Amino acid sequence: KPEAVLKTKGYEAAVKILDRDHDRMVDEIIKLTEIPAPPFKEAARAAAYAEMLKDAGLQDVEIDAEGNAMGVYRGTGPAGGPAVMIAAHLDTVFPEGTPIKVRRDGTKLHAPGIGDDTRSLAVLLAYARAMKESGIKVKQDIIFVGNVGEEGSGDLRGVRYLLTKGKYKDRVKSFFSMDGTDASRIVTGGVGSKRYRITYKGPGGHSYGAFGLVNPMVAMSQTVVDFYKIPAPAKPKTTYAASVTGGGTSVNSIPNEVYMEFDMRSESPAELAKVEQAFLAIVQKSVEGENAARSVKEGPITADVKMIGDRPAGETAATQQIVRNADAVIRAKGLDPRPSFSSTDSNMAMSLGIPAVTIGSGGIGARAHSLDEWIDVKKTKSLEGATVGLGILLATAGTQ
Amino acid sequence: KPEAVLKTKGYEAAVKILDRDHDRMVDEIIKLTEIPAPPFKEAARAAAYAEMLKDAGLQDVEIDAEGNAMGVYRGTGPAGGPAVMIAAHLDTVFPEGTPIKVRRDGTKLHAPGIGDDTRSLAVLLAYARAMKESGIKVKQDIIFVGNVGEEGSGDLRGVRYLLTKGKYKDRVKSFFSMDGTDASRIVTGGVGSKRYRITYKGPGGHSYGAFGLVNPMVAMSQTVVDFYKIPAPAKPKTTYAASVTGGGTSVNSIPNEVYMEFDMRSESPAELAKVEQAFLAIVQKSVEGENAARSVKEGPITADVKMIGDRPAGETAATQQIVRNADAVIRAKGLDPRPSFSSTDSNMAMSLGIPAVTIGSGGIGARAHSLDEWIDVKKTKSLEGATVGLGILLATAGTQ
Ligand SMILES: [Zn+2]
Ligand SMILES: [Zn+2]
Ligand SMILES: [Zn+2]
Ligand SMILES: [Zn+2]
Ligand SMILES: [Zn+2]
Ligand SMILES: [Zn+2]
Ligand SMILES: [Zn+2]
Ligand SMILES: [Zn+2]
Ligand SMILES: [Zn+2]
Ligand SMILES: [Zn+2]
Ligand SMILES: [Zn+2]
Ligand SMILES: [Zn+2]
Ligand SMILES: [Zn+2]
Ligand SMILES: [Zn+2]
Ligand SMILES: [Zn+2]
Ligand SMILES: [Zn+2]
Ligand SMILES: [Zn+2]
Ligand SMILES: [Zn+2]
Ligand SMILES: [Zn+2]
Ligand SMILES: [Zn+2]
Ligand SMILES: [Zn+2]
Ligand SMILES: [Zn+2]
Ligand SMILES: [Zn+2]
Ligand SMILES: [Zn+2]
Ligand SMILES: [Zn+2]
Ligand SMILES: [Zn+2]
Ligand SMILES: [Zn+2]
Ligand SMILES: [Zn+2]
Repeated sequence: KPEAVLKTKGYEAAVKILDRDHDRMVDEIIKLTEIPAPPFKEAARAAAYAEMLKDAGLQDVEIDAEGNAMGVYRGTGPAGGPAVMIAAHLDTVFPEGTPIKVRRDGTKLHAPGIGDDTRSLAVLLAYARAMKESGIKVKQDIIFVGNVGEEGSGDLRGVRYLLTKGKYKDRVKSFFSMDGTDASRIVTGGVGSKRYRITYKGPGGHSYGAFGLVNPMVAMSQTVVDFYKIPAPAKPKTTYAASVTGGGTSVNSIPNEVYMEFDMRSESPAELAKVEQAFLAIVQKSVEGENAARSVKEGPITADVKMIGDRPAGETAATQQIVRNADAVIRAKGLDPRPSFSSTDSNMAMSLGIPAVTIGSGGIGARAHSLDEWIDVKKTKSLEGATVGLGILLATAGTQ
Repeated sequence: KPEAVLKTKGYEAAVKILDRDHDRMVDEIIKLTEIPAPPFKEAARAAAYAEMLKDAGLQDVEIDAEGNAMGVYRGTGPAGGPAVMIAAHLDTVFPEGTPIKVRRDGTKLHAPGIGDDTRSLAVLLAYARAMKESGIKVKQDIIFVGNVGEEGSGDLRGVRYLLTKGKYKDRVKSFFSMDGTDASRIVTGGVGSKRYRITYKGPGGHSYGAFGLVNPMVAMSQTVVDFYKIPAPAKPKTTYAASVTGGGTSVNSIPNEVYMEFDMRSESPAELAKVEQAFLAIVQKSVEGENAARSVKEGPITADVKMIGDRPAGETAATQQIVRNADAVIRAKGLDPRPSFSSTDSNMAMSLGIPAVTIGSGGIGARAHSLDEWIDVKKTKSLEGATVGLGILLATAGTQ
């Protein structure tokens, strides 16, 4: 049984070290938070995190070609065998120039990205330190990762490299992402994203003299009209939107270039592919329809299909052992397990058939993805919450 | 017969002064061209033109409340009786900051706005001077006008004030506009313009979480689609266009404000009114359709109808004496009169039932409304062309 790892002497010893060095964990949250990591600019924080991973006594600490920082907690099994990966992303949503200095408010700490996801970075370091000092022996290797590109336009570039090209691509059989502070969350589902900018081009000309020629504005408008007739099931939740538009010079001219940006989301990879294929077909039919309705004698309407966002959809079945481990540990810790869909790093592992769950770092936090982000490092709740992820991790890797 | 004015000694004497002082006319083209008059910024050129109007010996030289500069060549009839107005607009299409210095190329002069319409301003000054010095007596008063707001967003604000609010609005029974250099043109028809920016507003929200709410992008798109199914007769030529669009923040959000700009033009005021009314109904129907298809629980879609352009349509019958005068004189000068529709200052007078024709200043010019604009002030062709407008003007006012 998974929750039995909570009654092992190794875990209880490791929790005492988390208790003893909780003051160190908070210092490392502040140190890493004040190293800003905007999207595609995580190199500075990755270097600092890499130093802290080897400071925790991990093996083979390195930074891969993508920018992820890794460390190995070697298990008792054969080298190169099945392993557990647990990651917390280095990047934040805040762009370069955002002033990040931690502000203390009694037991609260205010700083952009302090809970998403910098706290999880330090909680993983505390896991590695406490496990090694207490002499915990795991059956499978554990790869502690500070990955890049989880937020915004990063589009999971970090976990994609780890799981399709990196050293551990063939060894990760259980993937964890520690994202957020809610230690009762169990993200078992991944909401996918497909986003395009369609640029419609045409010959142009005078609105009066060249009237009758094809107008790319109409083909774009016709796209939106058919777009919002695509069936979207309530469950699995499937959504879409026409969100950004632009183009044209003046009312004196027929436009020669206009653009519309589209959003498509779904909990189901099958439903997301249905919408994407219908959207791409609607784009083609809308261009053909405009070239039939008006004159192409000066050149036809053309459409440039550019993908501007891609995140896979997926799910870990509730019967998978990794979910049963997370459910059992969270129950035994007195919390209510919250299985949910979301858009996290685990989306990548789910799309590859790898059992994956996204978990929380513990304690209290709020106002993520905003400048008012803050966490509560009150020891009783911050420590007890941080002990949850360790139990899930040790139950999954297996202890001896 | 109208062309008989060309054989009167007053006209023949006045033409010799135009010949003698053609070197002065060219200097005034250059001087006035280098005084930039962007739309709504004609005050500097209007002040200089007013000074040149009194230099020609005209009466009651003043600048009205709209900014037009006018002067009166008093006729032999009773004061306050029917009068002839001849105007050349001060403004050009080139915005403030456009470097305007005349560049000589033999007999060519290169400068933005030099032929449209600065040359016509100087040609009118030369008419008044040559008429006064040769002692020509006209039966009707002639109001020489340097009017404002003929190009772009001016929307005929100058002639609109002159003929609906100014001192002479009830005395002008024949209107001329000298616009362009083609002395064989006879603009007897006015193409009307109706232009709107429709701003669609909505509640907005997250594209995923708030999916199902109304989207103003869809109402706008549906408007454009039905817009291009409006019947547009080939003759009288009626056109429309969806030309400018914008709005939206990111693919993560349902837009809360988008806009589309529409163009509608016709040679017929009735056909233009049909399209405008059908357009306004399509806008409303599209808002009602979008508020029925999706949820208004956060607020409905609304549409702000803002007119951004208005120019009336009209026509001067070819049987009108003002057209017979222009046709006969242009023939007698060895040219083929080319009657045409266009969008000039005469649109206003046609709209008010005033006989109106737009004529040219003579000579050679090209590349109007562009930075490569130039004219050829080669005396033989520039003088003979400038004599055409004088003949039309004197035949219409009547000489004694
Ligand atoms: Zn015990
Ligand atoms: Zn301590
Ligand atoms: Zn300290
Ligand atoms: Zn260190
Ligand atoms: Zn890359
Ligand atoms: Zn930089
Ligand atoms: Zn985040
Ligand atoms: Zn995060
Ligand atoms: Zn044209
Ligand atoms: Zn505009
Ligand atoms: Zn062509
Ligand atoms: Zn994305
Ligand atoms: Zn559960
Ligand atoms: Zn429950
Ligand atoms: Zn409970
Ligand atoms: Zn000189
Ligand atoms: Zn002067
Ligand atoms: Zn005004
Ligand atoms: Zn200024
Ligand atoms: Zn003009
Ligand atoms: Zn013009
Ligand atoms: Zn939301
Ligand atoms: Zn026609
Ligand atoms: Zn965008
Ligand atoms: Zn509300
Ligand atoms: Zn206009
Ligand atoms: Zn107007
Ligand atoms: Zn007609």
